[PDB]
Amino acid sequence: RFRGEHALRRYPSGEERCIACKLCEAVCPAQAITIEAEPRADGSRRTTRYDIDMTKCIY
Amino acid sequence: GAGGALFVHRDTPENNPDTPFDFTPENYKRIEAIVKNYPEGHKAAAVLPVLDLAQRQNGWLPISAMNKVAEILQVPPMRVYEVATFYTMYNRKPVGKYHIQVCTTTPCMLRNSDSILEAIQKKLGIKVGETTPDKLFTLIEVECLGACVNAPMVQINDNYYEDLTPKDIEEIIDELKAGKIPKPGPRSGRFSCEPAGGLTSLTEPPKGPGFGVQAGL
Amino acid sequence: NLIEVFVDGQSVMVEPGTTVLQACEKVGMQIPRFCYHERLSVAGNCRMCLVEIEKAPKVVAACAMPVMKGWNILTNSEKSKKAREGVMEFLLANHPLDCPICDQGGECDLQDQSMMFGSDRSRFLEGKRAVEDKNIGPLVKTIMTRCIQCTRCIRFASEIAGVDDLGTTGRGNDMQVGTYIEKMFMSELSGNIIDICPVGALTSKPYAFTARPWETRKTESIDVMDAVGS
Amino acid sequence: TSFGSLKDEDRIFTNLYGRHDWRLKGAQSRGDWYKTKEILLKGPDWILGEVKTSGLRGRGGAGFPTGLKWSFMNKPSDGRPKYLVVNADEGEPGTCKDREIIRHDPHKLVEGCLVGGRAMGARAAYIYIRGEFYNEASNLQVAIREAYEAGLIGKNACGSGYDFDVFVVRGAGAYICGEETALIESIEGKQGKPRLKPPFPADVGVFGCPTTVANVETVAVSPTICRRGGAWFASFGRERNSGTKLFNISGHVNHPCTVEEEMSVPLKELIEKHAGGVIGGWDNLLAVIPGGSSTPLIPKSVCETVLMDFDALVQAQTGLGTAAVIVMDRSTDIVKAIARLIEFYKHESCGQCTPCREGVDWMNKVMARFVKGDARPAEIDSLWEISKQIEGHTICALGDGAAWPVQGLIRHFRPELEERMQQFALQHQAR
Amino acid sequence: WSSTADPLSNLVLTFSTKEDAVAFAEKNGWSFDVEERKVPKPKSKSYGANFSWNKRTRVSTK
Amino acid sequence: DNSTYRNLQHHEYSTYTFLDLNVELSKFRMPQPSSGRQSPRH
Ligand SMILES: Cc1cc2nc3c(=O)[nH]c(=O)nc-3n(C[C@H](O)[C@H](O)[C@H](O)COP(=O)(O)O)c2cc1C
Ligand code: SF4
Ligand code: SF4
Ligand code: SF4
Ligand code: SF4
Ligand code: FES
Ligand code: FES
Ligand SMILES: [Mg+2]
Repeated sequence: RFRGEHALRRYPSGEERCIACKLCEAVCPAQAITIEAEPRADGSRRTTRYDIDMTKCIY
Repeated sequence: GAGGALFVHRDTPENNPDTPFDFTPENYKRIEAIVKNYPEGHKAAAVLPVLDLAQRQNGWLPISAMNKVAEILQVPPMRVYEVATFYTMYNRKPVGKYHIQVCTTTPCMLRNSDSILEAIQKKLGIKVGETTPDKLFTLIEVECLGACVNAPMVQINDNYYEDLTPKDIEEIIDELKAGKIPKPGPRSGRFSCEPAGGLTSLTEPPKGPGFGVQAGL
Repeated sequence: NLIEVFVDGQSVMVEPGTTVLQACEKVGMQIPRFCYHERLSVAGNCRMCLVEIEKAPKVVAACAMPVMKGWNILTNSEKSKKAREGVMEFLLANHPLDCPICDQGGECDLQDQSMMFGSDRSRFLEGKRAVEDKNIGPLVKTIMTRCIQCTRCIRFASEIAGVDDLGTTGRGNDMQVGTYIEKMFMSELSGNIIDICPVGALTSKPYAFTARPWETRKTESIDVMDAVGS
Repeated sequence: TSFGSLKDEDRIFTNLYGRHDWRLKGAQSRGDWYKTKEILLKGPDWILGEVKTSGLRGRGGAGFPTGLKWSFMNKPSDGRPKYLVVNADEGEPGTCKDREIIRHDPHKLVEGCLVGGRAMGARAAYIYIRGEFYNEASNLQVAIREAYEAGLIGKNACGSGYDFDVFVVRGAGAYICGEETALIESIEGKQGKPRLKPPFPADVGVFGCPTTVANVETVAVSPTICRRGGAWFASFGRERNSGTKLFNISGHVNHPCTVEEEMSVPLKELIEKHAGGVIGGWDNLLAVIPGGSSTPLIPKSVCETVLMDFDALVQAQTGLGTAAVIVMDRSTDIVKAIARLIEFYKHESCGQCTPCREGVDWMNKVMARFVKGDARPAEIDSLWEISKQIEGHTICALGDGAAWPVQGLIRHFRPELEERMQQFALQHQAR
Repeated sequence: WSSTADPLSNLVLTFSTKEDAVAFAEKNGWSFDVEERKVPKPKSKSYGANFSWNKRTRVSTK
Repeated sequence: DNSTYRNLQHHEYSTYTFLDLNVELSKFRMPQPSSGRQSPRH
């Protein structure tokens, strides 16, 4: 259960798991996450900017 | 159980707005007789009769036929599409020459309607939603057709064949494919919904006019 | 002349022909709804607005039932709450699990009314219905698996925009909303179906995936593209 | 007092079974079209009072006072046309009486249309006949042509100075369009989805005009009541359940048939007499559905002493409905039969409103799992709850009628459901 | 990221009354622009109008 | 005689029997009421 450095995961096929839903950004207490998204070339709902300020995050 | 028939239209060479359809002059006379059964300003009330007449003329309902009905009745083509897709007696796909519709609801299911369906399937060598390779027979399941006391029964082009057995339905299919038209009605020797053992009612001649008439009336 | 009706026992004078929903609105109670729009005609099909009259054994559709003299409307009664829970249960039983990938997101009437009037658990142990998506132009994106068949877009299209190319094809649980043909719903008033759709079935295509409702700041200004001054 | 053993001199629907001529000559050989002009001259109030005294109730499902309904439509004109809509969309599974009346007594139907239209002050009567009954509709049109040629209907009908038209409208296949407001919507060239009340059809009906929707059997028995008394009709039956009735006995019975009897004949006597009893005898009986698919079922215990009557079947947690008596013997899959009924309701659902649409699909799936035991006993009460959530929360009564068979099955054969689930669990756990 | 130099960018205050808000603005010395509350006008609804005999309110679909 | 089925006239009907009967009935009809407009869209 240890909470250390952050990571963005992928599906076993190589596709990114994140769907730009901004639930983490909404729930972040310290507002450490900045998210910007748009439809991809193939129409996927994927992020273009996913920033985490690790000096603002409270882990 | 999914019906297996979609409710969206994709243009095909055999079904597109450029498909040739138009009513015959006789059918135009029939349409003009139909339309004036409804009050002026309510010509949209004739959508079902006119669409049924178009299907009777053409054998089925293409998108061109739907558009023609809409144009004739000055009603939106989307409303015509709504009616056509809602009502199950409208064939939006080509069907066989004889459209066997086996009623499979519980009153017909209690008697061996599954036997009738299996006999039809073996006789024609088709499934319960397919059409014979010679475009002669189409087989479908339907709900109650109003002849429950005469179960099991089928409907083949607005003709009821009732009190059926596998041999009876096989004979009916043989007669249809030969060319002859079988006589609709019960196949068990009954004429109508009367009990098979004998008449338990209406055994005496009917009483004539003015039998139990009120004093003043 | 005005007739006296009661909402939760509170008297209110309403004009004849006023509905239960409008009486509750007068006393300040907003009855839940999915198909009712005050700018459109009354449909009464989503059945979400069912309320209890004090002596009536049967619930009434508040959006379509005119009030009678001396009617007591029990908006927060057990029967009304159970009716709302059942209707929401059916809606979410056939609804898809698309909330994170859905642009309606945090401004969805299905989510909010489920959190306020529905249950917190599901009893649906079967499979869900998936519906093919239509294409009605480059402005409105259609994901019709999320449609709740409320016929807001159809009524708006016809009555307001004078365009009669929207409707329901088929019947039963397989009833679908669309054109039945590859036709683009092109009109000068096409985005209002995006606005009035309570679910993410109709969403803005240029705005797709870009933002979420809680992030946005609202600036109340006027329109300059024409001389109406919207 | 006992009821039954109706006499042929008192049976209203002669020419049933089609053993006599159904034409105008054959109908006039019987009592049809006799002093109809005198009845019309007596006028609306006399006809309405005669119907009210006869105490006739709706013969196409929910039994309401037809006198009260026609009095509802007896309001003064307000500059709009007036219509009687005759329901002949016999979509209820188990029912053939309307088919028999149309095919064998079309002149009785037409005379009843004329009498009811005069009572309601109606200019026209639209007989909405289901599209499967093509031959019945053609016979009806032939009889209507005969009536028009003889001058019995049309302008100066029966030489009485009353103008009345009789049109026949053939629908397509929609058991929901069988419903009265859906019938009205289908006449107007629409999908056929039931309306919300108010407005009631007696105030805003087809084309927006005042219309009264009445069953074929009701309108057909109207002129016989008019020519006869209505003290007589009230004499036949119980106090608040008067007259004769057409019963369609079908299913696991020796002689499936349609017969006419009194309105309070016991079910056991009716089955044993007019239908030859159950196939394996009365001891082989398992369940009976007395009013078509909408009404719940009753076990042999209830069927042992029950009266084929509105109130009598209401006291038995059931309903009379269309008096379609479906018989199921001990050697039947009752769960499969009820599941097939629910599948019928799923297919014959207009899909307008959420409770019936989604919940009926859900109940169809749950019953389909039930018939094979692929479920748990905790889902029986959940199914009951969802059926109760469908009932009473729908626009029309199809949602209510889709829950009553489920409720009856759960109420009377819960042990069978639990035993089948246990058997399935044993079968799958052995793997 | 999006930068700012305005302290009062995120400051929104809630008041129960236009008079209360105006009083607060006046005592705090900021300029203020007041917008009158817009409430929807009452509308007459009828389900029976969807099936009018002679009026255009009759609907072509349900 | 009550032993013969007299409803045998319906083993002759064709596709347009109902509509031809409707056409024949046209002459016997009476003028239809008018809503005052050609269509609800007018
Ligand atoms: C042939 C027929 C079919 C009917 N089907 C339905 C139906 O599917 N659903 C429903 O709620 N009512 C149904 N009804 C009942 C009607 O809504 C309505 O109560 C009836 O037609 C009125 O006739 P009555 O006054 O003679 O009873 C049906 C009635 C008839 C006669
Ligand atoms: S936006 Fe955040 S919560 Fe949503 S999918 Fe991406 S990482 Fe997960
Ligand atoms: S429409 Fe609403 S409930 Fe449905 S997926 Fe989108 S946010 Fe969720
Ligand atoms: S697409 Fe939206 S507005 Fe249209 S019927 Fe469906 S839920 Fe309602
Ligand atoms: S209960 Fe079912 S059949 Fe009746 S209006 Fe609702 S969706 Fe249609
Ligand atoms: S159940 Fe088959 S005809 Fe009615
Ligand atoms: S808001 Fe009333 S039923 Fe939809
Ligand atoms: Mg939307």
